Amino acid sequence: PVKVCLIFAGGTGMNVATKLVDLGEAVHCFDTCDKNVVDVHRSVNVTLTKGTRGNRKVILPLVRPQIPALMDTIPEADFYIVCYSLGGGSGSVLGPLITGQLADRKASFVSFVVGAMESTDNLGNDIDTMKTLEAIAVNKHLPIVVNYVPNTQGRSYESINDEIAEKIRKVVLLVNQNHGRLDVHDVANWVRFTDKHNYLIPQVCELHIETTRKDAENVPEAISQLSLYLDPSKEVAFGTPIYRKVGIMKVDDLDVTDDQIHFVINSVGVVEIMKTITDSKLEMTRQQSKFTQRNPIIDADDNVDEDGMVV
Amino acid sequence: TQGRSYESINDEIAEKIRKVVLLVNQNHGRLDVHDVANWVRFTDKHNYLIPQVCELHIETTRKDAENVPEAISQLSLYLDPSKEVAFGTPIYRKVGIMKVDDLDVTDDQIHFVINSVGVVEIMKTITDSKLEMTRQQSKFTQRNPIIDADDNVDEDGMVV
Amino acid sequence: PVKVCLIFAGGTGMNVATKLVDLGEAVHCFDTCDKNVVDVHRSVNVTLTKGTRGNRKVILPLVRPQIPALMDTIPEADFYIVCYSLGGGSGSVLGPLITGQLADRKASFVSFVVGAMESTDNLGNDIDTMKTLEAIAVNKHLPIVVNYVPNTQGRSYESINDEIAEKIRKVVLLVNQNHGRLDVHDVANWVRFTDKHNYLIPQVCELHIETTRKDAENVPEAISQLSLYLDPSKEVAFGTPIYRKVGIMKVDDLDVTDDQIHFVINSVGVVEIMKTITDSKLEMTRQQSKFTQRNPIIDADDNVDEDGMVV
Ligand SMILES: Nc1nc2c(ncn2[C@@H]2O[C@H](COP(=O)(O)OP(=O)(O)O)[C@@H](O)[C@H]2O)c(=O)[nH]1
Ligand SMILES: Nc1nc2c(ncn2[C@@H]2O[C@H](COP(=O)(O)OP(=O)(O)O)[C@@H](O)[C@H]2O)c(=O)[nH]1
Ligand SMILES: [Mg+2]
Ligand SMILES: [Mg+2]
Repeated sequence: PVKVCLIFAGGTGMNVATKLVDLGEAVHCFDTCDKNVVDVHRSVNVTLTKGTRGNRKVILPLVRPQIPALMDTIPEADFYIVCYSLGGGSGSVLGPLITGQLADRKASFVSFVVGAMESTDNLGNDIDTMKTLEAIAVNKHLPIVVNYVPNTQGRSYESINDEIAEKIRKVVLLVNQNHGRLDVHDVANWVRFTDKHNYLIPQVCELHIETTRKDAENVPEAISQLSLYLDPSKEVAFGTPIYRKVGIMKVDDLDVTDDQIHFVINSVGVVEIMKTITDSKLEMTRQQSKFTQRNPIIDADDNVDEDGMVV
Repeated sequence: TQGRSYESINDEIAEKIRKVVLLVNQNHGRLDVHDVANWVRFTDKHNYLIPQVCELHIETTRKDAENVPEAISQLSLYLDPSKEVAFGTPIYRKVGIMKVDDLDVTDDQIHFVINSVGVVEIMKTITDSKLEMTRQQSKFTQRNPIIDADDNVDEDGMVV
Repeated sequence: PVKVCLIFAGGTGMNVATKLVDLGEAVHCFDTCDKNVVDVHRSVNVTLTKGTRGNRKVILPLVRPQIPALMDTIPEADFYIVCYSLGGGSGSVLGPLITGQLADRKASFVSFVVGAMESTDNLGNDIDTMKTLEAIAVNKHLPIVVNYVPNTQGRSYESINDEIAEKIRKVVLLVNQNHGRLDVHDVANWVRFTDKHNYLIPQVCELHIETTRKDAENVPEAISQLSLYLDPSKEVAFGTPIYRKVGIMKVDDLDVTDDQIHFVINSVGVVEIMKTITDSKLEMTRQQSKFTQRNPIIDADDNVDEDGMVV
């Protein structure tokens, strides 16, 4: 198995992938067409589904039978990262289907998902995709751990994509197997926390990636925590998580970007996130909903034929 | 404590202060200035103990005083010397006999018990309480800026 | 320093000032002409800018170099109150410039600002002036705390001005330094809350001035709270603000108008306010926008000369 396999789906996933092409063979991209394929993608894996050239209900029956074929192109790995938009038609279908397959592999993985906010279609898709991940968490009895990134009004997709790529790199660093005290089994039991803590409920959880003790301590109701420290003198057993582990980073590890990084999983935060999306959409729809069309310009007097022709 | 007036709390504190003023009024049988000093400065003679923040508990029954956990140093005042009972397990213990003509004598017995294995919880309650409150106020999410890179903003932030 | 200095700008500010002339020397008025100067103003300070006899972009370059001169006429004070319309050309420029200068003094102050609603010009100005205050909050790293008063349809400017003057008096009372338990430093740390709470973001905040516990508790996401009580038995530590202080008013204080007054600062309320203005203007513009001029009454046949003369 490789150390980590990175999986990207849909346009948003393709776009984020462009920022991670230096990871090469470890990167696997999937989409239903080539609208988002650019030259830099030659450096990574790209697979497009057949017969599929925004509506998830339409895309699902077309792509479902192809999933096994997609999975054969994804090597066995010690950890996976999955990335896509919750709000489109392709990423939000391919992403969760592949995620279900990773759960069947008994894999350790996290996802980076975008809350798209443009339209009621985006918002509806966001809701259905979050519900999808919840259903998968239940059906596979496994936490589905996601770093949720909302497209906040006024912020460029470029900016958001940059932030996501930088977080993905921290996870790639986390799982690089080069830290003192930190095992592949330690990582597995961090993210698959219900395996050994059977009294906990598998569900959609959030991943919070923080670079200070203060920010990490402020994650509410933390369930499972992993901390990396460059200066082992700064290690402090803070917070109240059920599961906690620490790794010591190496100063000659060129990928070490920060002095300490905390990866905190909780789940009592997704609620609000969803509420904000529902409330925001409601307000927007209310302004556009409150409509009142005018009366028909044609009366029962006009002679209209079967094609609606009035001659 | 939530819901209690500062007036009420202040009244309670003043009444406790008066009991300490009474304690140290130097008019009690058997009780020295040195006895008081060695009660509160207990590490002076008990060098194996650790100086740290300790709590003072001021109780008017044997039962309440006995319920102070891990008592370190204890001073008891009694008006009725027949009621003196050497209770508890403190490291240091002293008794004074109050005088019935002492007009400041408010209670029949008063126990001043010092311990330190109680401050912890107190702090925890404050940290936990604040955390919960902050969590409700923290979980915030501001909206996007109402100004875009399109607007011409000058050094004072003026948009004309 | 004086206890409080009151600053009024533009026509609306001048108009509100007329109701506060009893405060005399403490009142300082500024405008670009004398259209709003009346006899009662003799009782207060009035300064008119030079060479300036509705368009903020036009007024700004004229008045900017004069600000230092205006500031020299404003005494050092322990607290300031600033008042102007967001929707005109003069108040909405002088007001924020002076506000910026007060921030440079490291001053404690609040503003009373009017949301003007007559026209798309008013509404555009309202938006740009709110954005101005936000930019100032950021640039000076200080909350810019305003009591926002919209000119609601059908309500007289007289009525609105009366309400503003009565609120200003409550703030004058608040900062009169005659209350038990309440310091000048307490007031400063209430309104300049980011000074000691560095994890908070300086931005435009609203000031809510309420005379019941119930109304004050209903301010959403309260940040910083100051309560005055005449009956100290009624003091209740309600709400969830980050900062809270109480003062006890004196029954022989002739300025004591109410039994309890709560001054609550939040910021998750300005949004809606702005939305209402944008939505309202949009609807109005839509009705006036949907226009369709007629064809030119002149054809390429007419002999038109350089001055457009057809002889
Ligand atoms: N953060 C981010 N959001 C995007 C990007 N592209 C599109 N979006 C948002 O995500 C939604 C789904 O787009 P996309 O991922 O291309 O859809 P899909 O190809 O059907 O999976 C769009 O409607 C946008 O709101 C991107 O590059 N970054
Ligand atoms: N509440 C209130 N609003 C006013 C008053 N006078 C004008 N307005 C509104 O505020 C806008 C700006 O007027 P004004 O303050 O005189 O403009 P400025 O002198 O250029 O600052 C007007 O277009 C009106 O909509 C007033 O006395 N009270
Ligand atoms: Mg697409
Ligand atoms: Mg004017």
